[PDB]
Amino acid sequence: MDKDRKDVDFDLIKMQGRVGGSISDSKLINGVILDKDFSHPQMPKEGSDGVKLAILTCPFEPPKPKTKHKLDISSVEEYQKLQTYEQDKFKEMIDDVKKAGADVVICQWGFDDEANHLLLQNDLPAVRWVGGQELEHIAISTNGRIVPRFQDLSKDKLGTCSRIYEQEFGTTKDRMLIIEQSKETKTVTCFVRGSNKMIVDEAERALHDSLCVVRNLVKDSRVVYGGGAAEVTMSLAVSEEADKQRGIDQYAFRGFAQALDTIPMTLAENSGLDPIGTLSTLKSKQLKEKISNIGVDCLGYGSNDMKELFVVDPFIGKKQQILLATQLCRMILKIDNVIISGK
Amino acid sequence: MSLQLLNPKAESLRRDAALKVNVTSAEGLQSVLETNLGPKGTLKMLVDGAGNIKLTKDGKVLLTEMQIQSPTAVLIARAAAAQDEITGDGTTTVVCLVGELLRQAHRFIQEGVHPRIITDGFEIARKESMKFLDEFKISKTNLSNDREFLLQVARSSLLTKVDADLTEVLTPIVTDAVLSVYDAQADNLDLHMVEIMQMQHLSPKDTTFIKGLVLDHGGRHPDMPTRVKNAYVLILNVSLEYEKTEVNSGFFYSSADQRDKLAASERKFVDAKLKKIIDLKFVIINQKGIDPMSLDVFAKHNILALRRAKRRNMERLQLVTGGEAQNSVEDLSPQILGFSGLVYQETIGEEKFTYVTENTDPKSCTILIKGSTHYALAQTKDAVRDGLRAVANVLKDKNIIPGAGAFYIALSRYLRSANMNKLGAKGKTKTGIEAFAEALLVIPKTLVKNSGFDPLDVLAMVEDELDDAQDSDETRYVGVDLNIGDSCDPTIEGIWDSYRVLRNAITGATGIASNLLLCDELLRAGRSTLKET
Amino acid sequence: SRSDTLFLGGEKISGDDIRNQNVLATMAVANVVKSSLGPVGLDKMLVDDIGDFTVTNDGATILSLLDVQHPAGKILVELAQQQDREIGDGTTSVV
Amino acid sequence: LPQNPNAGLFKQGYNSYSNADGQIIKSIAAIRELHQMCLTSMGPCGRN
Amino acid sequence: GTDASQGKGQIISNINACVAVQEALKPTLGPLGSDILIVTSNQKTTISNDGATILKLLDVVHPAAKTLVDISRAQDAEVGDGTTSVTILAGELMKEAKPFLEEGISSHLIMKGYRKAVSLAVEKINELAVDITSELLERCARTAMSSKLIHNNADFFVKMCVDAVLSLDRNDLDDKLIGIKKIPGGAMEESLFINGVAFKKTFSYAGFEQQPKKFNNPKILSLNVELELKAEKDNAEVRVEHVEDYQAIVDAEWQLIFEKLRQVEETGANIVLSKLPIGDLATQFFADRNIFCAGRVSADDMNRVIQAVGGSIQSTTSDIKPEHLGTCALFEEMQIGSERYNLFQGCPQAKTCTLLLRGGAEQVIAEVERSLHDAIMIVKRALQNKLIVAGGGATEMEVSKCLRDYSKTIAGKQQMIINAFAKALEVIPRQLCENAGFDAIEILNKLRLAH
Amino acid sequence: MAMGVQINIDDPEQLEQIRKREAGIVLERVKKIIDAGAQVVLTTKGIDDLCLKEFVEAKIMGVRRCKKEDLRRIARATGATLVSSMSNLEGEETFESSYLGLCDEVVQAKFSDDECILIKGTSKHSSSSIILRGANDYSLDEMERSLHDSLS
Ligand SMILES: Nc1ncnc2c1ncn2[C@@H]1O[C@H](COP(=O)(O)OP(=O)(O)O)[C@@H](O)[C@H]1O
Ligand SMILES: Nc1ncnc2c1ncn2[C@@H]1O[C@H](COP(=O)(O)OP(=O)(O)O)[C@H](O)[C@H]1O
Ligand code: BEF
Ligand code: BEF
Ligand code: BEF
Repeated sequence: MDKDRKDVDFDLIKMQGRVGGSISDSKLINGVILDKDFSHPQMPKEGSDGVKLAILTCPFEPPKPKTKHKLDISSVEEYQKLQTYEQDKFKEMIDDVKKAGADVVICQWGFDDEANHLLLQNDLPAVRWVGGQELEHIAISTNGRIVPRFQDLSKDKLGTCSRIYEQEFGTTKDRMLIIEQSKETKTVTCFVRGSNKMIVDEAERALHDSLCVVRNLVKDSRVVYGGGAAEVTMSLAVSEEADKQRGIDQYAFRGFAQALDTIPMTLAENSGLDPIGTLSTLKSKQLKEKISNIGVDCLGYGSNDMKELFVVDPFIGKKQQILLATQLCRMILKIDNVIISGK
Repeated sequence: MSLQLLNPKAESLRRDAALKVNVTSAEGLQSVLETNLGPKGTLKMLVDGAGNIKLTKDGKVLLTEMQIQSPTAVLIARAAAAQDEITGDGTTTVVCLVGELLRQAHRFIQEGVHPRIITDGFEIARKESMKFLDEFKISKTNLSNDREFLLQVARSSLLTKVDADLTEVLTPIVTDAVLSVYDAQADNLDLHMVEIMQMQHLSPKDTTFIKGLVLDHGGRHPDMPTRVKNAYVLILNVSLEYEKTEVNSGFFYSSADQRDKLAASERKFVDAKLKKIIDLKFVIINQKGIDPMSLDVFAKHNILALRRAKRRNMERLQLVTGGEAQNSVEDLSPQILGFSGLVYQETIGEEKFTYVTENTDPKSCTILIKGSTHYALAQTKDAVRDGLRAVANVLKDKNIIPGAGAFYIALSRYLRSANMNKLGAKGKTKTGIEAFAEALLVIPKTLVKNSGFDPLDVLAMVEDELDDAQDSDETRYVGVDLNIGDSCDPTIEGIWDSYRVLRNAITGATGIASNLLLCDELLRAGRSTLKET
Repeated sequence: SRSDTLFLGGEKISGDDIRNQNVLATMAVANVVKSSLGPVGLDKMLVDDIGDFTVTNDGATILSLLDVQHPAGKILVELAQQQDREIGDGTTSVV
Repeated sequence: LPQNPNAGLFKQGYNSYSNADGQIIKSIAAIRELHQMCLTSMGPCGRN
Repeated sequence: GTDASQGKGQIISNINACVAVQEALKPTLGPLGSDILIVTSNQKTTISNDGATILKLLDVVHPAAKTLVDISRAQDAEVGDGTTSVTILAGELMKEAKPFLEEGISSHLIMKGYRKAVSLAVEKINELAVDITSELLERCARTAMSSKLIHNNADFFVKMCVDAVLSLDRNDLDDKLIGIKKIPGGAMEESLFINGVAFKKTFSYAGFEQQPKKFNNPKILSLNVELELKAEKDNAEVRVEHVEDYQAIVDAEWQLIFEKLRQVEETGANIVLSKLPIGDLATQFFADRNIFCAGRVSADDMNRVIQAVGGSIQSTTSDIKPEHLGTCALFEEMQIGSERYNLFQGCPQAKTCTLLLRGGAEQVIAEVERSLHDAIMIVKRALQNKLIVAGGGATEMEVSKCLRDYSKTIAGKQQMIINAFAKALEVIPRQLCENAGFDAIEILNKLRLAH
Repeated sequence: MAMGVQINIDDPEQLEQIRKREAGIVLERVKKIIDAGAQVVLTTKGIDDLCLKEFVEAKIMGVRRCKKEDLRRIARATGATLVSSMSNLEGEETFESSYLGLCDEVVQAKFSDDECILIKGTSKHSSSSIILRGANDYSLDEMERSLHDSLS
């Protein structure tokens, strides 16, 4: 969204994880990555020196009709022809691929086996079974437009690139296709790594957080102070707006003082510090310095300034949380009776 | 030994016992739906055998979504639906009165008044009551066309539950929404012209409805118009995937690889049809999807292509941007046009969503309903649905009528009057008549007493009494104010209800009790072992 | 008690008990093959509960034939077969 | 279908015979079982 | 799930389980080793002394015990005579090597200590070496014959075996080209040894009995083809749009059948052996060529006749060649009484050697070949490796007194290992004496002095 | 027949005119390959009895259905080329002596009731195969474990 201004942003970023390695092994890819392996000696591979990709689409097998196909045989010579003629349609189709000069081919389904041989001596790492709905991402990435049908396969849709990589080193022997680099822009990918698969499905998770946190800044730029600091403010502010409120909404509102105190309390207690301790001392620093930077820092094992210690969270982070817990309580509080029966 | 049959596994709850099992359950469905009426009322969380959770206050919802084995009950549960269909609100009103009225029935039997004699009673009272309801009038068929108060009235209708507290914003959103599809419901075109998308975010407050249908589609190719500016559209429903003539054709190549010509033929036969569309005039929309090839042709011929537009949407798409859902383009374009408004696409709540910023002839519309929990929205849809149906039909029958109990006691006052002439004509049947009133009175008490607990205004005694003393005079006036706990005129207060609604709340009820009192016995033939379990 | 959720068949251990159950579960899969390593170490025989045997001193293959009940133990079995990918030897020791 | 080896000479209920050499190998081990358990017990620096 | 025994507490259960299996083989040794009638499943019932079959049809629960019973066949394949002995040695090898485990420092010091053993012992086992002429092999082939129920006719077999070995006939002789029919009845001395192949194949030519009983100078054609109306390999279907294309098709059938044998008789054939049966039509069209035809011959069988006759098996008769027909002297289908049997022998320089036996019941005969194999094989062992050892347990006692010598001449704590290996080899002859005692023990020290 | 390519005949009387033609095209390819060298043939799918006689008479060692993971490593050392389909460009039969390999000996050895074919010497000198030998499978297998774990 750079140079595009602030906007609600959806992640097109793709993070794929190989179970081999430790956390740190994972790295950003200056280009594209694909989960599918090469054609392997199926077949003859990576990486065509300088490369030119292709988003090949549709079937690739011997010309078969989407209607009833029955090449009946009545004579006694059309055998040779049928078998010879097939080698033609499946050859030409291949020839054109190289004709335009795109180095690589990419087909989702119904491809051909015999045709792989003709491809073998052509130096194109044909890759099959690539995500059926993805073609979108793959395109904007490798800059190569999608190619539907066989006649079109033009030199236009060729993905101007410089190298294709199919590595297998480093635990585990399992390999992944790397593509770099493409002239186009707007697509970024990262490959995760960690043992047990636990660390993958968690290092990955620990990103949809880091990432989303940033799109919180894109969706609504602003940052408060963490360490329960943001929460503490309410205990002070909201409390005053209750004294001069009178009626019954003084105790109800005082309830939001009784409430927000949890975040700092559990935050601090989860470290071993006295929930009473830091809280009390937060009340002071809160009233004294308008809770502007003060809070609880686990590292500091005390009560320093959240901002001073670079402890930052999006303004949406803690604001879109309250709005929920409240509108939620409402729902729950509206409940008076629970009965059961097949919906 | 006897047998004595009859048959085993069957039982005859007869006579008074039948009278019991009959009455004794009708009001069973009372304590269940008692909570729903009154802005001060509360909702119910329903679970099932599939481990699911529903927490909504609608009655058709708490009666259809219930398990019941006493005929009368299921019967009134049945009457609950009748409403939800023919009108948005009043299902809850239909039961509470249905039951309470039937409660007053099992009561006259303490006096020994034959049931047929009470059908006779309730019958007079029933029509005699609806009568005065007709007499109120107050319809805004004529200008001031604005009839904003009536729209305000639906909101008054939807007050309570969860949605009502927030606003006051819904009526404006529904009102406008209906007003677009207003002319639409009159035509027999259902409410399906309005679509509701759950993209939960923020609070049920932030939820809003954007002019110009929203759709969850594309744009399924990168080399495609992210947004279409001013461009015209085309609503279509032809086959793009099967790509087969509607004939029993089986291409058989007696030659060696003649398929190479046929497999290219049909692969081009689509290009021909594809070229008419290229022919006009730009974006394409079509129910049946567009296979990877054909759709990738538009993409290169500068034509944003939108596939898999659900039947609802294609009809909806016709409604907004006035288009014709025409497939055949071999004649194009006689009586075949597709107006449009800029079609910028915008994601909401992490979900892709294309909506048209600019458009014309909006006889339909989508309305997003953000929220806090999936459970919450499920209940907002019902609330919008209820109140959205009310307003809908009210625009079909302009007859208005004041809410808050006014309409009810107005019926009750007018009733007891003829009624207290009812004994005279002819005596005992009168009590039945008189009794009928007690019902419409009682629903109001339930509304505040047992349901309008707070603010602390709830007295069954005082409130009701205030209306009768202060309600005969106000003929259709003096309603209630379950907010402050006073008797205040609704009319100055925006307490406006639909005539159709508050009419049927009785028509149903009256028709229900009648056939129920006709019950002498009731029989059943077991189907499951036991099952006392 | 509780109510919490959800039983039966669904349970949870807390703090100490887990941190222990985890350590026990690890010393388990560990202490079995703690004899293997070192020249002074020996081999073992695993029975296919159908008579069939298999003599081996390899730690990786030996842990595979164990069955690895529990998350903590199987986690080590997973760490084992990682070592072969890095190297090929020392699976017996890494655990 | 068969087969089954009959019983050479019968007797009452059940009884256990033991060829002498075999028994000596077999019973000399039984003996040997309680040996390794009594070894560690004898002497001061031992075990209980 | 289950427990596990570890440490010495288990190390033992491994050893004593080993000794356990050998205990059931002590009787079997050459001298008076008595046959063991072992009833097995399904309904199998065998009887003999051949270790790798007396143990084979004997299942064992324990791991160690399962490793031993494996060495039995692990050995029989390699040489094929050390069946009974290898088990008896392997076992006793641990018994006299056990008390050096606990009293010994470790189980690994004993490992290295065993290498210096097998190395030295194999050496001493080479010192007592004899040279095979390659007639005189009949001298060694006698020994394999001697233990089992072949002694009664030790002579008759030794020849019947070195002869079968003699026919093939390659640097390496594969007994896969040496069939062994086993006819019941007659006399054990009636076990001829044809120089061709014997077949249970009844009166060939199932059409009629016309085909010759036997033919002098037969020119054979062995085929793997079907010799019957071939069906379209490519799934084809017929469409009779005509009115009488039905009769013409019916003809196309009998046609190809004739065209089939037509090009097969061109090789002047007078007898054909087809792996597959032949259609009655093609059974007649060639029958008029006075040529015999036997079908249903086994895949392996038509390979024995492939060397005997001399003709090469060929498919698709169209491309038949003169180098496919063979030269064998005769084919006479003599009846074995009630049951037929087609014999085929002769041909110069022919590898195949089918040695039909005789004697008693099918079971008696079995144990005959069972031990016959021990003979046939024992001669190849000596033929592929022309050198022999001083048997009678002498060779054993030798490496025993030799290692024993190395014992004292060793300075180390692992001395108690080499020792064990030695003491255990003395036991090899031990039973030889114990099987013919009393008594084995006194004679022991006798050999120690002599060696 | 190629699937989907049914065979319905008429009027002939030609069911035989192509029956053999089905086999002919097979042998025609078999010979086309045998005519370039054919000292030893190693397929992965396998040779047929009616197509072995042809590779047999020529005294060409043929192995029915080999390990695909092998014929690769083998061909990589003998300089040969593990051929996939017969056709090489169009139109081609085909085979070229430039496809065959370069070794010294192709002898089928023996190892106790079993025999395997070896391939000694190669154009590129990169071929190694260690054939263990011990008492029982119980050990000969574990001996390999120490191998796979030591080679690494
Ligand atoms: N704003 C209001 N204040 C007091 N009473 C109201 C108000 N709005 C509606 N009522 C009346 O209170 C009752 C309950 O609301 P209702 O429209 O019946 O919801 P539902 O029928 O779906 O349960 C009715 O008699 C109704 O008309
Ligand atoms: N009469 C004998 N005295 C001593 N050793 C013999 C005698 N006969 C054979 N042997 C040797 O002892 C060997 C070991 O026995 P083996 O052949 O394996 O089973 P078995 O002796 O029961 O047939 C051989 O039989 C043979 O080489
Ligand atoms: F029951 Be209503 F819809 F509130
Ligand atoms: F078993 Be070893 F460590 F590979
Ligand atoms: F067992 Be012996 F070799 F016949």
